[PDB]
Amino acid sequence: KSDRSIHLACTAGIFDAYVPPEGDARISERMKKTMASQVSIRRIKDYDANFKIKDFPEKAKDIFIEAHLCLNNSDHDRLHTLVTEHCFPDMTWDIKYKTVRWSFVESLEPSHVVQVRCSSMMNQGNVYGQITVRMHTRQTLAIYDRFGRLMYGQEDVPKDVLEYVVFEKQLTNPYGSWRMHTKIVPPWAPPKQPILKTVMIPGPQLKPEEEYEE
Amino acid sequence: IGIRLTLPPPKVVDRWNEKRAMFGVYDNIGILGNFEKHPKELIRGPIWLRGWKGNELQRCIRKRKMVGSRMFADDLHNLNKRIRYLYKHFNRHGKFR
Amino acid sequence: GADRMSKWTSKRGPRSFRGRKGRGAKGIGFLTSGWRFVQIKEMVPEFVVPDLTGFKLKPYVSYLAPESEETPLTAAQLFSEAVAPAIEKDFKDGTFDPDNLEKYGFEPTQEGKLFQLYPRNFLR
Amino acid sequence: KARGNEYQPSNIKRKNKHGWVRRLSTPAGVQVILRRMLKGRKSLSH
Amino acid sequence: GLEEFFDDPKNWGQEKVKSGAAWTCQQLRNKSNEDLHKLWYVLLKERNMLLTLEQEAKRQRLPMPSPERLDKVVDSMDALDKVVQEREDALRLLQTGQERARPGAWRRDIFGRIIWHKFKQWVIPWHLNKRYNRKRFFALPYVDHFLRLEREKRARIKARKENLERKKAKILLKKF
Amino acid sequence: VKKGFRAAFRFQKELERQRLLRCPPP
Amino acid sequence: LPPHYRYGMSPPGSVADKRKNPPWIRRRPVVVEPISDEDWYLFCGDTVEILEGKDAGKQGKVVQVIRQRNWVVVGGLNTHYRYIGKTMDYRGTMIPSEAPLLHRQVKLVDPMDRKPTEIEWRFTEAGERVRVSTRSGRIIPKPEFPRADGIVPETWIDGPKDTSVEDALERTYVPCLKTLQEEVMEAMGIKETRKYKKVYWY
Amino acid sequence: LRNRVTDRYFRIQEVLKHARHFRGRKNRCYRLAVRTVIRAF
Amino acid sequence: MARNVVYPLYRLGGPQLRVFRTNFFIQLVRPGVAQPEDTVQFRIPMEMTRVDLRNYLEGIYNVPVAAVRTRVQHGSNKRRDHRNVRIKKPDYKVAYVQLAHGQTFTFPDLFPEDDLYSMLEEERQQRQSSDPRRGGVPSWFGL
RNA sequence: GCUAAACCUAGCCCCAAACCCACUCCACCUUACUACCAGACAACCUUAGCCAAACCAUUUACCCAAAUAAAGUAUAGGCGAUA
RNA sequence: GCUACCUAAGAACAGCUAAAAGAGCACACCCGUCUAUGUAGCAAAAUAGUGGGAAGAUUUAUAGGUAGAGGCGACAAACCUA
RNA sequence: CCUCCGCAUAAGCCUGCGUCAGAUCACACUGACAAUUAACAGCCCAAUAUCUACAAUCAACCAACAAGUCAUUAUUACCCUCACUGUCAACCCAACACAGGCAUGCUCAUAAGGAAAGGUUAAAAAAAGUAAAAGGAACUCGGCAAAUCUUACCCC
Ligand SMILES: [Mg+2]
Ligand SMILES: [Mg+2]
Ligand SMILES: [Mg+2]
Ligand SMILES: [Mg+2]
Ligand SMILES: [Mg+2]
Ligand SMILES: [Mg+2]
Ligand SMILES: [Mg+2]
Ligand SMILES: [Mg+2]
Ligand SMILES: [Mg+2]
Ligand SMILES: [Mg+2]
Ligand SMILES: [Mg+2]
Ligand SMILES: [Mg+2]
Ligand SMILES: [Mg+2]
Ligand SMILES: [Mg+2]
Ligand SMILES: [Mg+2]
Ligand SMILES: [Mg+2]
Repeated sequence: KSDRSIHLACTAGIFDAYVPPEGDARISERMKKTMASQVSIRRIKDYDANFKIKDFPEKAKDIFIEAHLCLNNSDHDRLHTLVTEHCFPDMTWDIKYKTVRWSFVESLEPSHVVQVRCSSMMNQGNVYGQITVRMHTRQTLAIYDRFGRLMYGQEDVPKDVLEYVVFEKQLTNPYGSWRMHTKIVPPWAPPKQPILKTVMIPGPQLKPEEEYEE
Repeated sequence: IGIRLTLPPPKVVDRWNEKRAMFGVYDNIGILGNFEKHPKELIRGPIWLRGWKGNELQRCIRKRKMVGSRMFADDLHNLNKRIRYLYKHFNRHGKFR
Repeated sequence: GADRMSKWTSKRGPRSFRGRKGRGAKGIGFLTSGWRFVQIKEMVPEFVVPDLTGFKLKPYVSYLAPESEETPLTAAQLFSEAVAPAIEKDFKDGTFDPDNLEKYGFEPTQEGKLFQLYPRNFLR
Repeated sequence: KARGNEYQPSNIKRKNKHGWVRRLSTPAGVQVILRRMLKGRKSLSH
Repeated sequence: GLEEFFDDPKNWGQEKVKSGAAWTCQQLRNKSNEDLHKLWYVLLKERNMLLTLEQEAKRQRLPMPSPERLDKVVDSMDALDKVVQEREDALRLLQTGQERARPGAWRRDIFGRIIWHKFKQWVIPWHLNKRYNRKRFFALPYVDHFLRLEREKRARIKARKENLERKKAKILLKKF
Repeated sequence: VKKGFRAAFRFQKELERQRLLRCPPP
Repeated sequence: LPPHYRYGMSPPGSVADKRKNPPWIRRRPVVVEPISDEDWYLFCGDTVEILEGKDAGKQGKVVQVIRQRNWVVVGGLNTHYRYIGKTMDYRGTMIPSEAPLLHRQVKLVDPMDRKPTEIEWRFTEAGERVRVSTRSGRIIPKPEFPRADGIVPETWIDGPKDTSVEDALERTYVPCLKTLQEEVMEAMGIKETRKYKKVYWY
Repeated sequence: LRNRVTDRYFRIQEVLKHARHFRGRKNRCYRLAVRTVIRAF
Repeated sequence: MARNVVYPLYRLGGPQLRVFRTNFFIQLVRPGVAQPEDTVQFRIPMEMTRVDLRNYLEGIYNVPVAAVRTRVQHGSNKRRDHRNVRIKKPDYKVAYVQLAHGQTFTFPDLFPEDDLYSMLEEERQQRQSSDPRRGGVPSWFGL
């Protein structure tokens, strides 16, 4: 029953998710959606009155490029400054003993701030603000093995990408910053690039008394 | 294996302490002070070893005389046994008679 | 050898040893005739338990209570708050006899009393 | 015959032989208890 | 009855039973004797309930709901004992002038140590008492050497404690 | 722990020598 | 506690501390500066500035004081990263974790300049020890931390076993020259006519 | 224990380096190595 | 009756031994083995007599008591610490009190059936297991 | 590359200085750690021997009231060892 | 607390012969002749078989006594905690 | 299939195969939670004087010797109760889950209590038995051992 508690600098989820619209990639209620947004944007500017949502998208692109470049050199200290504690393990854990070679070629269309939502005050005295940003860029990726062999992707070839990246800043904290929290992958998303090796899915390992019932 | 695997902690010494810087001062107090004190009165130590050398048997005989009265029991006994052993060694054993 | 580090209880030793040692409960009578035990009521402790109907003191105190400075009661305080009014109110009236302090409370001897303070003859 | 079974325990004997009251009953036994308190033993007698 | 050994049935399994502050010694000094007697029995019944609950918590391998209740009831009755003992001590010191309730004497022993012999209660006098005259309140002359050796050991331990004190002080002044 | 510095220094130069003949430099 | 006990982040008696410091642990002692109670500037809830290491020149609120090692735990700062809930091959959730700082690594701040100051203790006209700055000269009060017991006075409603403040403070004691036994016997009306005879005390 | 030998390792290796091509425990155990190294010299 | 106090000697023809504030504290304990319906089990101090448990239960709790029996339960000295010194579990007195007037007692059931934890659970539920067809490829890069 | 190996700190030693230690409650000389009964008793005596005398038999230094010096002198002693 | 001897107050001894037994056969029980095994063993003196005794100067449980310049001994210079 | 065991008491020991949870010859270990309840046994008794020759052995007959284990009265004093303690176990003394030592009552003949073989093969040597033609002490220091069941005589 100590008076010290864990000082969490992020949350564990997404505040009122932007269900990605079907046709947003195929094609090259709005007042309420953009109403919830403006109400919240004003809350963020209550906590810091120098924010421009017209200024966020370029900052978000810079944070994206520099975070993913940390994944190339393994600069975990810069990563902890450009990405949240919720986003750190599911960006580093699967690359720990692998070599990731990522690059940013260009941006197909400019990035749009597409959703802004804010939490209530009763999160331990801390108030968070979460902004969704759509991105459509062109990136390269080549994930190598522990032994330097290719597993995924091609070295030079750029491929198109659509991601709905959700950034978060803890507004009550005096030195809070805008960092990458999660990203929404649409349920209608195109299937990803096939891997470079064959995979065997095992069937049911049956105990001797058991019988294979298909 | 009986050797350190790392370097020991560094041993920094102030050669200019007050104690080092003033070592030896007043050691000529008699010849430079009209012989009113002696450097043997400058020596600070046990009360049975101020201005006297002795060997071990002489040192043990001397301590039992000046302070054997005000002396703990086990340590007095041990002194008596030590004087007995050193008497036997110095008076009866050796190569030179 | 035997265990000389644990506590010597009445569970150890032969029959006579086990029956002659006890566990520290005080005696409530004596033994006579054919090892026959006579319990003496006055040697049995009587629990003087008061009536608790209409009592306003509960086991805990409310936290909204003012803090009070600790003051251990002294014999000086007991004299100043128990017999000093009588002595002052009898001196100002002028009837203090310096030989009869028995009326002010003084107990010359503690003998003949039921609850003697020295040597103490009463339980807690 | 076979040896080693020389301790035949008896509490009455162990308390009559090496107990506190016998120890205090002789002055030499008093010095046995004094010697053990000086050594700092946790079992001065039996 | 035994329902007073147990808690209120609505509190059973309530994972936390709130409480109140333990009785402060000054407040118990404000109350009178008879009320302190009655409060002693109220607190006694509460302590029996809390001890019953703690033993059953141990039996069922579950945490006791709030052990601070047991700690605070023990503090409350310690304060009540303190108040009543202070009142008796004040009256005894006033009336008899004796500062202890039980008689006793500073005496020597068979080992040469000076002890506070607390007196026992007897029906016959001491010269006729068998067991009392078997006990020796005097040290015969073979105890003085062990007394000197005991003093010397105490001196050897004190000198050690104080040299380490000074060694530790110099190590602190070496770091800072 | 033995007192001194010289044998420890010699042992460290011996350790540095073997590390070189183990992972030789380019 | 055993001698040369190593104080840490866990309270001395918790499960983590019982794992860290078993009954047989004998480690090298930590040398700690002897800072007295009459000269401990840091309290709990005070806003301090970290001066050393990452998070240098940064102001926060201290959430723990460990006097036995001259440690303050500033809320949210001097942070490292640790996982929690590592039960199965589940990674757990990465949380920020605060490492303690020394009293020469934190400095109190004056409530207007909001810059590191130096406080010297000085009694006031009411005798209240007060933290007086050295650059400037104002008074930094002891910050109000909730309570050690956990009882907040404003939301205190007395329960069925709590005595009312009124009854608790009702003075019933008339100071007399009789004993509780004598008074309780008179009050309850027990009658005793048999006299306690003299017992030989030795 | 004032004045202990701190370089005995280097003394043992000064003897032992001349035994590393011997066969058996005499190539590594000093008490047997010395006897065989004096003989080799 | 009381603990750790000198008792005033009684000489025949003397006053009743009265205690006013007793420091005897007992625990009602669930019986380990099956007992009759009139039996209530207590853990009492070593210096408490069955005559005094009867008087205690009939004076402070107003429980009519028909019989009291006591035994001394030994605590184990077998357990040893890290110094090979034996740790003593204590000794206590058990008492079996048989109630009066046909009364009956059964031991009741006193135990009938976090933002950090919700954060942990939400992250655990959001983290899906790795797909077998993904081969071991990191699953974050949208590429 | 296993077993291992390394480690500075607990503390300690010699001095100086300075006169050291005993009533929470309760229990404790009986079979100590035992609430509670007709007794009684009571302390004081030269150490010796190993060893040295190349055996051993008289003999063979053991703090006794601050240093030093007189002085290993006078003396003692199988006039030997030694003191 | 073993053992030697003693004190106090105890206990055990089937069946058969003859009826008188420090009598014979013979259990339990006490001892330990001879052989084999064992020899860092199950055992710092045991096991299996074979034996001596088994109403007697017997065997044995409990408490006590005598202590080292000694004790105690149906003298083996035995035994007095391997 | 064995039972030369067993079940109690005494002495000794002091939680030492009860329940739950947990590890790493084969699965009585660690921590926790429980339990042995008095009627059996222990723990006894006011004084002073005084009394107490006649065994036991089925106690009869009978014979003893070594000559034995059980008893009061008078006169004062005397109101009260069922306290306290032991009670478990696969257990003690032998450094050990030791083929040893260990009092008494019952069963001694079982209603109690237990298992000689981890699996195979079926060499030597060795251990423990069983059978053996003809002979029958020729063996050996000696009929030791074994088998029979057996005469007479020296010395001490
Ligand atoms: Mg000689
Ligand atoms: Mg010689
Ligand atoms: Mg016969
Ligand atoms: Mg016969
Ligand atoms: Mg004999
Ligand atoms: Mg002869
Ligand atoms: Mg002979
Ligand atoms: Mg009975
Ligand atoms: Mg039983
Ligand atoms: Mg069966
Ligand atoms: Mg078998
Ligand atoms: Mg086999
Ligand atoms: Mg044949
Ligand atoms: Mg023939
Ligand atoms: Mg022949
Ligand atoms: Mg034969």
